[PDB]
Amino acid sequence: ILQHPDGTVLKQLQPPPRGPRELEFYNMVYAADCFDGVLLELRKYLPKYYGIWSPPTAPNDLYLKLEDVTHKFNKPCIMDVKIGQKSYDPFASSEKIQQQVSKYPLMEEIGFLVLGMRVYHVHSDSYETENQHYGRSLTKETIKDGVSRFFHNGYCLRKDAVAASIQKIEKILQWFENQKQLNFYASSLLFVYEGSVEVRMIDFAHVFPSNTIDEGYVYGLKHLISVLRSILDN
Ligand SMILES: Cc1cc(C)cc(-c2onc3ccc(C(=O)O)cc23)c1
Repeated sequence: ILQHPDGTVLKQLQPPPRGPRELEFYNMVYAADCFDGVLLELRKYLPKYYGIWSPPTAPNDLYLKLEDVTHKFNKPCIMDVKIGQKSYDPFASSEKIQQQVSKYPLMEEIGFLVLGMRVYHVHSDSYETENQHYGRSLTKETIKDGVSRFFHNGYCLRKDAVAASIQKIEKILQWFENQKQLNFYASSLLFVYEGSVEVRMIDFAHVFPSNTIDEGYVYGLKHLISVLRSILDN
């Protein structure tokens, strides 16, 4: 992810098949002549899409130009959460499945994994960051405190941002409860709040056509909402 002051990000396509699949996802959802009610509603929850982009002198080098969801914030607090029970897709080999489950074997039980967070601390005027090892170290005993950390600014728990996050996730959940045409593996929610609220879906290299409800995604969203709700009682 490269941030541009124009308020966009350039996301370099991942190696095939992942990068091309992400491109096709955006192209399908944002098809100008698309009138599919499901997909028009989905647009609300994605970064705005500005098309494929490559450097003037390098047509080989493919990027997606996307809305920078963090741009409108002064001190954005950012958390990336992978959603679902499975972070491998329906075409994964035994070996790849094992690779993916190995990365976080609690995915089936918890239904989400914190990929990272960056939290503005008011008292020190500084950011505290967690990397991928943080979320992969969380268990059923520790997930609630693990998520809470995102919303702690050094002096208070930001229950306002927690509640707003629940309200925004609930709309995404409603979208998922009302579509049976796409299943999403290894995709994420990006949470952003002002540390001095956004909740958007990102990372679409493993989105596949389906004829059923995305039950792993729904389980994950519901578990995540339940955790957030519990935090409101702290
Ligand atoms: C600073 C920062 C960190 C992090 C972790 C994410 C983003 C981010 O802001 N707008 C985005 C749109 C799409 C994607 C994406 O990955 O597709 C990422 C975005 C920005």
